Amino acid sequence: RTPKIQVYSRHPAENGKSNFLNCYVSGFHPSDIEVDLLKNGERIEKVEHSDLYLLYYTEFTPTEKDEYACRVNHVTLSQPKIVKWDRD
Amino acid sequence: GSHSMRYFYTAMSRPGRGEPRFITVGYVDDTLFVRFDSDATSPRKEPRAPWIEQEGPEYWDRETQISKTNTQCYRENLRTALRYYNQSEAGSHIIQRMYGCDVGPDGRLLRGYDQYAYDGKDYIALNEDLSSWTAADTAAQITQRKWEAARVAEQDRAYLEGLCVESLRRYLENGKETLQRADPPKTHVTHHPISDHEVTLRCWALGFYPAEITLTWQRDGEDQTQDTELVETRPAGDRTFQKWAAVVVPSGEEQRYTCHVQHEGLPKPLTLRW
Amino acid sequence: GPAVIECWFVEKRPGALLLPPPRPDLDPELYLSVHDPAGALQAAFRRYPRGAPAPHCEMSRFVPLPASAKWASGLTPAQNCPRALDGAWLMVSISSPVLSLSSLLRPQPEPQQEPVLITMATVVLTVLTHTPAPRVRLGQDALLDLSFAYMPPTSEAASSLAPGPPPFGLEWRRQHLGKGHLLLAATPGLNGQMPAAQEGAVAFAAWDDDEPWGPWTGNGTFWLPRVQPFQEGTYLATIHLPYLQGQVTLELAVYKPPKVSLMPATLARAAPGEAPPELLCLVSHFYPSGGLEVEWELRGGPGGRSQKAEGQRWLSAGSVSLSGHLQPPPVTTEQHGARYACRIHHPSLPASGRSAEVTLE
Repeated sequence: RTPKIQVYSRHPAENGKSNFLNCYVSGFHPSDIEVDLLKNGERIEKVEHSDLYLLYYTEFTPTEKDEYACRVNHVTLSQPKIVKWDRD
Repeated sequence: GSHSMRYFYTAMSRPGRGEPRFITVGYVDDTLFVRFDSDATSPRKEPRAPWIEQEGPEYWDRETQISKTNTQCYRENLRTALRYYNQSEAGSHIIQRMYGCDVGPDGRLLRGYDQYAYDGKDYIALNEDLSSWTAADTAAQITQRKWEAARVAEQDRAYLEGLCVESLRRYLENGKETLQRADPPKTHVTHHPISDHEVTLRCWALGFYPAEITLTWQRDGEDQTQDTELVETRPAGDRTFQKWAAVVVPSGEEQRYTCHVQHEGLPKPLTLRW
Repeated sequence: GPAVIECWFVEKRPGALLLPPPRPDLDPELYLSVHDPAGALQAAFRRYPRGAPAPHCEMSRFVPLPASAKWASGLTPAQNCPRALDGAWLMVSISSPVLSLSSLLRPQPEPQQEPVLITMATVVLTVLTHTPAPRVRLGQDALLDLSFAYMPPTSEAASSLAPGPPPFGLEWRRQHLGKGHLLLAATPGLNGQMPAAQEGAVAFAAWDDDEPWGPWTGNGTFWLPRVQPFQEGTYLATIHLPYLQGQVTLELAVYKPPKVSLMPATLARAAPGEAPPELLCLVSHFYPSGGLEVEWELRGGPGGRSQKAEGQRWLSAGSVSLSGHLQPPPVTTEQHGARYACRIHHPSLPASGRSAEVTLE
């Protein structure tokens, strides 16, 4: 099973203010999966997971040139998968 | 009521990150009463539900040793699969298994599920009469010939004729606050944006335990399947089986379409619009 | 069909079947020249696409295991193995998108051959289907092909007070992916209790003739009534004889094409020097979510139909009815009444995937 990975927000994103960045991964086995986040290609800290597949989330301040991404590494993935930042 | 008890195994190869991982859980009703993980500091059958915690320690330690025995045996099974499946050790392929007992309203056994699955595709299964097998293709045919010269069918038949019945009745005694084990789904509807002019609507049904559930859509009273996405029953990963059916429809006709669930956990083919 | 059929052996070991060139390294007990009294295997690989790529072959051994079904009591009214069924038993299973084969053989102890070093076998049970993957239309009955052949024991004839072709059984186990059950199980020619009929399906299963001592070929074509995509998937067809049984696999899928939706479809003006509104792109059924490609293109200016569009885009990924979004940039003096296009590549769709458009001003 390959995971479904939707990278969205909590509110319509604007430039200059803060918002949520939420990587929703679901539908696969096992429970442990290497789900990380990138800022400009660099592995960020602060990435949440749900309680006892489900939503991962964090907060940020979207800007103009800065770029985020969600890195996913599941055992079916021979190599990780980089889901790009998406606002609209 | 018609009850069911399920144990779930899941083996997988993971080269470069160690050895093939193995995971096991146990479900009565929608209640997870025991977990397991080979990637644990102490891969013990751990307590989860506040009613299984009163069982004899012999059960716990025996099931934990059974978990490790199945870890070894299904690592060997992953090996023998990878050997004559024309696949590489640089990749990783997952195998899963679900086995348990289904009983009627009086606790009398209906039958026993014991089905595998390989890389999402189904593998092999045991029939209701417990005297035949159902395979998928040439290699699953090899495994069916192996276990047809080895009667796992009659094994599980005489097993559920003694062990699963006692265990399920004892677990019913551990919690009489629910008489629902053959899980009906837990449903809702997702909206997906096509802006002001149209919408995508998905009727989701998750949480349940079986797999054969006839999910249909009806316009007014007309069955319209040409525009619907009825993807296969994909579990969640926490052993709460899921499914949904969607449509990109214009912003208007969505009301004419109604979701329909045929299942035996649900007392009837219920109509849905959430 | 092809001249030789190379094959593997486990329960790996390479081997071959011949329906000869020198083969010294292959085990003389693993290279088989097949004898065919009934011509089923021979004239069935004759009416076979010769030159087709290597199908899926597998060889193994077998011992006459009676059917565990209690209704099968009647074909085996005595728990003794026949005398003419001694020696070795080989079972060969072949699969291809044209025909599926399951054959039983009884070779010889010594592979010594005076001409060229090769081995002789003989087919006692042949099973061949020419419908390995039907595709029936929703709301119509389904027919399935399945032929077999049983050669009598060439020796045992001076003791059988009941000569002629004995009865046989046909069993189709079917459908309900995520579970399993049995649809057909009948041994025509025996006054015995037959099981019930699920859904009401039957099969034409009998002999083609009634010649008493020669070989025998039999028909066993399955027939299901009005089908429904809740029966799609896989099924298994087995032919049974006293102590003997041979099974093959069949698959079935249904076809339903998708339709498009692209909003905003038609709009009004958008003053020059202004970014057009949030445009969207959605698809109906496409599953799962691996290998999906998303493209956003400006179609209404210079640069052909393959430009990295300006402005902001939006992709994403128990499946997906994806909703791609797009915020185009302000317009220039070259994109009056222009258009924007979105392209989705998914393995289930054609190599072009699915395109949608949105008109601007």
